[PDB]
Amino acid sequence: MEFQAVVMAVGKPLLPVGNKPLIWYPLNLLERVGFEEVIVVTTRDVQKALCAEFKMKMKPDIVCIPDDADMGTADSLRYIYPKLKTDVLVLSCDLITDVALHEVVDLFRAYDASLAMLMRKRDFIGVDSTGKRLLFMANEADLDEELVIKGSILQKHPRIRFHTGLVDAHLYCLKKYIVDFLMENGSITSIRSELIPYLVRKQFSLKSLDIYSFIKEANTLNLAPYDACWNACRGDRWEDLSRSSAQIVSKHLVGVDSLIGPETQIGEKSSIKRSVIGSSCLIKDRVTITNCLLMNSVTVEEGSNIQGSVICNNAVIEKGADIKDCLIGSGQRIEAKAKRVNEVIV
Amino acid sequence: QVPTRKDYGSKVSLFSHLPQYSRQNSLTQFMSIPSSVIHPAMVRLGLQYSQGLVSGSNARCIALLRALQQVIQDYTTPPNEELSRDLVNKLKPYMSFLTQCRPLSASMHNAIKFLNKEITSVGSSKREEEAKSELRAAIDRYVQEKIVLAAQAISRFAYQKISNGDVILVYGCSSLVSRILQEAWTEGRRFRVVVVDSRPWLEGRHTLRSLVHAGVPASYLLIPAASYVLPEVSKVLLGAHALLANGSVMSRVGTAQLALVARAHNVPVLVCCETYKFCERVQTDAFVSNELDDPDDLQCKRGEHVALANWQNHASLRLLNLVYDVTPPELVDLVITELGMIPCSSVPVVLRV
Amino acid sequence: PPPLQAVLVADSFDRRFFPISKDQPRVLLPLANVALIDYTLEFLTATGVQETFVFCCWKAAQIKEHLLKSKWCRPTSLNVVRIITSELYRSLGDVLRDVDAKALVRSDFLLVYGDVISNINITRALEEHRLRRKLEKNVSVMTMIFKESSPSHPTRCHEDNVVVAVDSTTNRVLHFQKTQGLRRFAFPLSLFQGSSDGVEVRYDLLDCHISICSPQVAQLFTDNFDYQTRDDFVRGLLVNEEILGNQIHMHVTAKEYGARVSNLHMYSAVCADVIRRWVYPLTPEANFTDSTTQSCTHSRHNIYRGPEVSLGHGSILEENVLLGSGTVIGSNCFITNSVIGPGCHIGDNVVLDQTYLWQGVRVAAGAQIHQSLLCDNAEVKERVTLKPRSVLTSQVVVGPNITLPEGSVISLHPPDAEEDEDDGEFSDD
Amino acid sequence: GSELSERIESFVETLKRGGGPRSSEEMARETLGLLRQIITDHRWSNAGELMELIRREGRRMTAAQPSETTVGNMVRRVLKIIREEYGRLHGNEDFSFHYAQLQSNIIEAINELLVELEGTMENIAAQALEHIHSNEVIMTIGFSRTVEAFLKEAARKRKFHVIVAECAPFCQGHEMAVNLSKAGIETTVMTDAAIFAVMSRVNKVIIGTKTILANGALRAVTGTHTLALAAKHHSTPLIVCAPMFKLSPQFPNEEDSFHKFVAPEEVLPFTEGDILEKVSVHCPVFDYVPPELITLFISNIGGNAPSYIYRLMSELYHPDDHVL
Repeated sequence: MEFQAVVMAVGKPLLPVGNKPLIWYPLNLLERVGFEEVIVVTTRDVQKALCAEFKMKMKPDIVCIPDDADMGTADSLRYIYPKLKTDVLVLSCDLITDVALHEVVDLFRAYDASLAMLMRKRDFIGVDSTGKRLLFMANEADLDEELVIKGSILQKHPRIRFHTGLVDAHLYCLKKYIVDFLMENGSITSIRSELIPYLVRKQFSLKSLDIYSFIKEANTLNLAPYDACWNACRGDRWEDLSRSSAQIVSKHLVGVDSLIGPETQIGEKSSIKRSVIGSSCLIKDRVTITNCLLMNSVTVEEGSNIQGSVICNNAVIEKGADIKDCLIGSGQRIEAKAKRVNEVIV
Repeated sequence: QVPTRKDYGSKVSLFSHLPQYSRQNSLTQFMSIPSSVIHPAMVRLGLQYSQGLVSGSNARCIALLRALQQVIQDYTTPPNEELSRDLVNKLKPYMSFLTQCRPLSASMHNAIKFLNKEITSVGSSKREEEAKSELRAAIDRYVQEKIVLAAQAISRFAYQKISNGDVILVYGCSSLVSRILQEAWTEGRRFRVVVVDSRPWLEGRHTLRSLVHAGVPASYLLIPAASYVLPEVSKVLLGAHALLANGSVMSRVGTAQLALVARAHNVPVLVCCETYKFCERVQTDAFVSNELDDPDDLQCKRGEHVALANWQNHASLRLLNLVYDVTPPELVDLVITELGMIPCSSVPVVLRV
Repeated sequence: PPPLQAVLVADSFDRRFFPISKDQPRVLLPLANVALIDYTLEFLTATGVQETFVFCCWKAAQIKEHLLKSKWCRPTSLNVVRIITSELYRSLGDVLRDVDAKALVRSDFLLVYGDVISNINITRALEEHRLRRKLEKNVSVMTMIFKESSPSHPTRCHEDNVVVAVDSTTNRVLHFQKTQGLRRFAFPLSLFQGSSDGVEVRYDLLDCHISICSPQVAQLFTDNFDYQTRDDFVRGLLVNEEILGNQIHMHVTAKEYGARVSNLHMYSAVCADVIRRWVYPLTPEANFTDSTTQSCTHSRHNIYRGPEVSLGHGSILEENVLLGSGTVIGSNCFITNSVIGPGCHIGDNVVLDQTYLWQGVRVAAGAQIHQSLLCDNAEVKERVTLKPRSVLTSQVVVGPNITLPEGSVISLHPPDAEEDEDDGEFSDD
Repeated sequence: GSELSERIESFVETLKRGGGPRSSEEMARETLGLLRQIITDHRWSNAGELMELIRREGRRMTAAQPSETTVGNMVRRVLKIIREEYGRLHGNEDFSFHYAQLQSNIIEAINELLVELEGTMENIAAQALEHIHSNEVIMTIGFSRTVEAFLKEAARKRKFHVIVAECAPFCQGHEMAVNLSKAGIETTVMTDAAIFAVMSRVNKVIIGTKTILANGALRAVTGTHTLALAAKHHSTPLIVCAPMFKLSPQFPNEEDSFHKFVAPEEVLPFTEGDILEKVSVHCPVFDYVPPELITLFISNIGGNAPSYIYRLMSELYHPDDHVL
């Protein structure tokens, strides 16, 4: 095979937290364009059972392997190296976009590249004048307030348009020998932090090693925060319907644009402010929109309304629902709480 | 299946039989990301052709033959299907895909012809490994004895026909003529070189740099100015993408114009080319079998704003830019090959037999 | 649209033409048998400039005398060069101080040096610069005019390269720095911190010193009494962007041309680059300094020809020559790329390459000359040979049976040179 | 009045710097307006002194831009007007036989010449319909407003393909073809590297010209020599759509700097780099079409072979004014 689209996932659960299975989103984006068999990597921090929840995947064919807790993506790929016998198309589980992924692979294949990433409008990335090849990228660690640009590259690629507010989509079509180098070396614990800067820097190491980086304005990945998932599902209500669909509902209430699926019992006179009606939800009273998160095992009544308050799994809130941006984690059998949007903890 | 990319813009009437693709919308916009139906090498190759990252004739032939060695080496023989036949029946869709990306020049045509005649000359008395190694070694030897030793003999011939103080003229990019000029300068001949370039793929600058970074005194000028410099020129030395059967050398889109004005001013034209561009076919002019660059690239940034910006909106306006043009065997005086300095009308009688 | 001043500061203050400039200022050297002051004057006239307040300190008598016998002297002209001279100032800072004094300009001059060689029609830049003004009401102070080039061109010696961090949406400058012996660069993050919506590190730009300005530039040069050039001006103004920003605005012109000679090296480039018509209209045979001394006739390979040349027999001229009036050349000669001057008398069998001959020079037989300036009447005896950049100036002679080393700056003053004038190589006094 | 002096000087300055005005007919009209101004604002009473005056400005002008033959031969023609009117009134020496009557006559003749000079596009345009028989493929080159007027007049009653090469030094064929297609001519832009491949399929080659010499041979925007040489290899009939004032009486190799070399920046832009040190780049803008490839000048009097053009000299310019 040309590619071997290994997927990375390193830290209730945290990967599949959304309207539909989150890992499915990169898996679906893999399946849209060929990609029968696609390696995956799960962890041990949250559980040695991510795969044990990845058995109902509505996909034709996959492969799964777990690993330990505090293992950097470079370390994970190093571990997985044995079953990686060609080019590699790394990805990340928390990536939800409509990327014309044919494009990045077209870059890598056309220019005979060696690292085709994918970006979308701290990190300063100096891309070339043509908008594609990149020559600089660094964070605020290796530099106080300046940007040392080696003289040779400027004398060889004078125009260098910089870019700052670029959310990396963490896709990285590497090449084989890059991964071989990664396997021999060990002083590297993150491709996105210690290898990719190294490849950029040593691009002028003839048999050079080019490096390209497509840019676009389409859609992002889910970053680390529990917050970004909100706007993720916000855009996704409209994005995913391009392929709700089928559920068990009450069909009486008044509200659209939120998590509308099965595995919940709701009533009427209820709105949906892009909120999270996840698994095992239940609200039977005269509740309203909340623009917040209600995770697994939800329960609320007696005029229930919120404003961004994260209500995690095992949700039981009653006794004068006044919620506002005040996250409360699992074991949420918390009712008499005038929640404020001030500094709150789960 | 391998799809067929669309055409681009209304063509010209007399060219309703030719395809006008567009560099922008590559084919693999509608393709499988893992290289499914077409070997990874061939999809990469075609993708870089349709993107114009490989230009010369020898460049295209070598990129192709590298891709073909990549296919043969990473080949798996299907269950009880003969190699001698499954190989060629699998290569046919790749050829159609390349022809879909950028129509195969005469060099790629002769290379494919030889390769198919080569595969279809193996039998069942060979293992997969030995036959595959033989194919790879035969392609290696074909390259080293048709586009590497050939250029050696051609330069060593065209050096004896280059005397001192004679501003040799050339056209655009090429590999054989630049090798000839640099080798003959290394042997001592103190001449000039008058590079003539054209729009829109200004292929003159490639040979310009590859000359001036080797010492020869250059002099670069566009094509509508040939009739200026040809007074003092003393030889023309063109490239040849294809040597047809009548002798009418096909090559880049201006060689005909140059041969004409340089026969009018009476300065002897040459065309140097190896013995593997003898395309067996024959044609009369440059309307029956050409290519078409994406015409949208003609628009020149002269002045403050291009005059062909909204090229399509105007109904009657119809751009084009041919990619090939033909010198009949009358305007041409020399065909240099590894067989000698044969005259241009004795192409089909030595390049064949 | 008020008229367009031009504060032609016509004396390069930082001395780099030594010993050459000690005779006549650099603003009067013959580029190709024409005075650099005239090249910049014709440039300023071409872009429609009313007044050219030329300022001169050193040898200003000679400059004024040469400008009174010009095409810009007679009052029928449109470029009313109102010469102004004092001996005090010695830096463009002091010159803008003088502008604060006499309060000459009213808006939008052109802080052009004395040796600018250009045909840059600045109407586009002026127009969009005044639009930049009228939008945000005069915070956009200066507006330099750089030229898109490549960092390996001969008109970019290892000294003049500049690196400019510049905004892209509006071509506003952000950081400027020379490259006088660096291998890395340093761009404070204040550029992005202000507006990281997009910047660019342009190092294909070539400096041209055609800065549009404002009366506000006079204000900003009289406020900081420590500024000592335009380089240092912008380098000091670019840092305090939050106290009365006064933000520069870069500009590129890719089809025009413009340079500013600052040494025999860049001078060799801009001269033997004007010969090749690179700056047209301002080619030689246009004879924009319409005088009968150097009018010329084109030819193949641009081998120009002035009146009464009388070249030898069997002598060839390869390319890019510019012969001069009355300058005889013997037989079996050989010239290439040279730029002869008015009045010379070259010998026979001589060989000249990239060389220069300003006037009155008398080169003799057998003389091999390559890539070397030879200023006024620097007569030369027989059987000599020279080497690259071997500039010998000012009536100096060189005796028979004598060579010179590679870099041989010699002159009639013993101390200023690396030799002394005589009729010999060594033992000059 | 010194106003004439400043006007003439601004004029020659504009001629040296950059074309003014752009349209050739407009430059001829401006030259004639200026020359008339000389015949109303100077000191003369003879005819010989006025001929010396006119020569004293014409030498300056025709030495300013040696490729502005328009103003040069326009000065030649006003000289011929002087000769003719002075000779008819008084009458080889010119004497101050009489006075202002001569000047009134000169102003009237110049007004007539200027009126004939301003309405020439329409003349040739009305002369088109007879030439462009339907379903041609008329191959122009460059952008010559007379040829555009010719063609977009003839295509108001017929239909024909129009190939148009673009001049490769700097492309103006583009603007001609855009202006054409805004009248619906089914035109075909192309770079003039392909004048010989797409010539066999051409019926009639309609080219403008910058200046017609007195061999018939002309000096026209570059790459038109090779177009004519092809369209004579393929023996198609050329058509040099030139009004009568684009007609200088010089002779082919009786002029140095025949061409007009412009800043080689357009052929190899400065952005290039180091290799700009050892390359002599040439940007000839005007090329010398010999007279035996041309077939039929289309002047404001009608069609004329080249072998009639010499007679036009004898009927427009005096034989002792071919040196101005």
